[PDB]
Amino acid sequence: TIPHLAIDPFSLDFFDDPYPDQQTLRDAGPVVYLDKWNVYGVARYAEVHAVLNDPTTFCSSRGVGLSDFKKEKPWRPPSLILEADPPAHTRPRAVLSKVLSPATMKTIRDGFAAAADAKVDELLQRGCIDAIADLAEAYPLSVFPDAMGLKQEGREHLLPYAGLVFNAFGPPNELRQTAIERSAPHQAYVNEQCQRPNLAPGGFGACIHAFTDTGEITPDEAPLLVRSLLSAGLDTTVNGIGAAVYCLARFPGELQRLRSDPTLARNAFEEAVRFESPVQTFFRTTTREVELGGAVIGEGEKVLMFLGSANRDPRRWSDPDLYDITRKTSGHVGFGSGVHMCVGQLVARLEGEVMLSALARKVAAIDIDGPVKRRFNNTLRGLESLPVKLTPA
Ligand code: HEM
Ligand SMILES: O=C(O)c1ccc(C(=O)c2ccccc2)cc1
Ligand SMILES: [Cl-]
Ligand SMILES: [Mg+2]
Ligand SMILES: [Mg+2]
Repeated sequence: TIPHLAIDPFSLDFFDDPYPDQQTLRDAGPVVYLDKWNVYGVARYAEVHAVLNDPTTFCSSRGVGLSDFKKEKPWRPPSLILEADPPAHTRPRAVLSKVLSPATMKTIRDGFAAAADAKVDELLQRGCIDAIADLAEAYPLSVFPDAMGLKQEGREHLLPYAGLVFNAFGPPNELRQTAIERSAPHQAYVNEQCQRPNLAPGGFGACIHAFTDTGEITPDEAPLLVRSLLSAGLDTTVNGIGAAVYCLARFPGELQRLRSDPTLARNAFEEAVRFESPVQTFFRTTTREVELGGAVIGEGEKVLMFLGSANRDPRRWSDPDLYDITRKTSGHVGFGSGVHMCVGQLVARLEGEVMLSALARKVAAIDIDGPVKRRFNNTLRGLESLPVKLTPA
């Protein structure tokens, strides 16, 4: 009843151009079986959304990578938020919600916006730049480590650590094995910075530790919650901002609409998250036998959710393969959905909005003018290099 497919959604050929295979995954049925990895796959919008909103059956506490924590040892201690189900999830989630709250955004917005404006002006003085190294990476590196309260020493480990984290949710392919092997120096740096003495008062990390006084988290939970922000809060934004710039470079008509109304910046960023889906996939594990789209899945099975596919499903989206900065984006699953929906979404949107606002006000054209290179990761979609010429407004 369930179709069996040989598509490897973690192969380099798939990463290089996933769209035909994602349509094959959607059109084969609401649920497929991926023989390459012995997992179920769910690629249409409706079923992806339903699974994400059914946490008592499609759980996170057995891991959201391929590995099942009831069968294998996790490569690092489990995340107290990502890899937990309610009720254990709830209080750690509340702490990160408050640390990354609407009220907190007020305290960082001026500096985040000023840094974005300055970066765009700096890049305009160069003209021809690499929108990854010089923009998508440089901007978050200039604001997020400081907002976390990290010391200066060791920050070179942050992007390597995040790449490792995101590769490690994948299957045990070469990308994963290479990432985990000799990763101890990156782990040691991150784990050290999670300790309270290393985090500047007033930053996100110190604020997490301050919540240990309230009874929401114990002192020994705080370092792992700092670890969550250092795992999930940098490389995601690099790929989100890179996605938005790549969209504006390829759709000049949409750049022109953004220039004419810079208040579209926030939705232009949200649409880039839908369109590229910088976080492509994650897993759940069934806690019981369950029917999904007519297919019966046994207990203890891994289920792979294709967020990028759901975000392009023609059953749900008109003109899904068009980047449209005025699209009604609500309901896209690029930040997930339900109880685990990205707790950092306000930080992500703040960074994306202020960068696109700076581009909207300062740049007249974005032209690809060198070889584009894709970056491969088991979970993240994005570019390694994006040479562009920026023309000033
Ligand atoms: C464009 C940028 C981002 C994207 C696309 C993104 C995507 C996601 C997705 C899809 C999830 C859900 C995972 C699941 O359901 O298993 C998630 C969760 C999470 N994200 Fe983000 N994220 C982004 C930025 C950030 C930032 C900036 C932070 C922190 C500063 C952050 C921290 C987290 C955390 C801690 C979780 C776990 C939440 C929970 O399990 O309750 N993310 N993110
Ligand atoms: O708590 C953490 O360490 C953590 C939290 C969230 C993420 C994340 O966005 C993500 C994880 C797995 C798959 C797709 C996205 C990764 C790590
Ligand atoms: Cl670690
Ligand atoms: Mg260890
Ligand atoms: Mg010291």
